[PDB]
Parts: sequence; C-alpha cells; structure tokens
Amino acid sequence: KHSDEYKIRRERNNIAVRKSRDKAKMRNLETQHKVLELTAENERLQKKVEQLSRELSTLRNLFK
Amino acid sequence: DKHSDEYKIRRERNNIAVRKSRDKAKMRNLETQHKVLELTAENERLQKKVEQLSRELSTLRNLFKQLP
DNA sequence: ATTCTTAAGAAAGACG
DNA sequence: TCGTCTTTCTTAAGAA
Repeated sequence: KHSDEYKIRRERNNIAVRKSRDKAKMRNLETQHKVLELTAENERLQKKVEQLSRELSTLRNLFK
Repeated sequence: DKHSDEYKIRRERNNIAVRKSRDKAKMRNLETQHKVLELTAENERLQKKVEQLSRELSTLRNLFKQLP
C-alpha cells in the first residue's frame, strides 16, 4: 500500500534477502574451496606415498 | 511500446531460461558437495597409507642401524 | 538477433 | 503481536 509501515518493512526485507543470499553464496564457494584444498592435499599425500615406497625399496636392496 | 507482444514473448522466454539456469546451478552445487565427500574418503585412505608406510620404513631403519 | 547468467524486489511462510 | 530468515516467482540488465 501507500503506507509507511509497508515501506520500512519492504526496506528491512530487502536488507534481509540480500544478507541471506550473500551468506548462501559464500557457503557454495566455501564448498568449492574445499574441493581445491582437498585436491591439493590428496596430491601431496600421493607424492608422499611414492616417496616412502621409493625409500623402502632402496633400503631393501641393501639386502643384496 | 514497452508492453508489446515482443515484450511478453521475451519475458516468457527469459522466465524459462532463468529456471533452467537456476536448476543447473543447484545441480552443479550438489555435485561439488558430493565431490567433497569422495575426496574426504580418499584423503583418509591416503593418510592411513602414509602412516602405514611411515611405520614400516621406521622399523626397517631401526633394524639396519642396530647392526652389531 | 538469441540464450545464459546474475542481481534484485516482492510476497509468503518459517522461525525465535 | 513483533522481528529476522529463508524460499519461490518474476523482472531487468548484461554477459556470452
């Protein structure tokens, strides 16, 4: 309506909708962050597995 | 003018496009959430493999360095 | 020209 | 009752 309680309610709702959308937008980028971070660590751990396996076979050929 | 029939068709075409694009995003978000779980499981499998090999390599060293 | 993507506003419940 | 938060529908502007 042409009220004034309506105008303040619309303004407060617009504030609330913007806040709720920016919050939900970061939670989706936060999940996208974890994908790039877990892919970083899983590739570091995979290099560590190869490193340890290499040194185990180097150490085991001392038996020859 | 600005409420022609070109306006109605364009706005009805855009409504269909917004629903299609919004459905793709929610799906793309849901696939990312599932990627996190399988990467977490793989991260746990790799951490346990590292510790297993770390203990195996440690014990094998202690044997060589304890040579009389 | 089009479709696709993004941000915004409005209204209705959900919630405390 | 009041409030804020969350969700659906739609529009408008701009990117592709």
